[PDB]
Amino acid sequence: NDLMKKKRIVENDKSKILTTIEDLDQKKNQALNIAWQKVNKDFGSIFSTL
Repeated sequence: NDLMKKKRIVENDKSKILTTIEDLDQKKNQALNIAWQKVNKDFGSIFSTL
């Protein structure tokens, strides 16, 4: 019973923690994309003005 309680704990925490890992991985990806595109358009405007 302790083994199955542990295994339930392992599958539950593994599921929520790994899904948090990929979810914040894509969150990091879209934050990088919006920051990169903002810096790209700003640097392009800066260089075209200079």
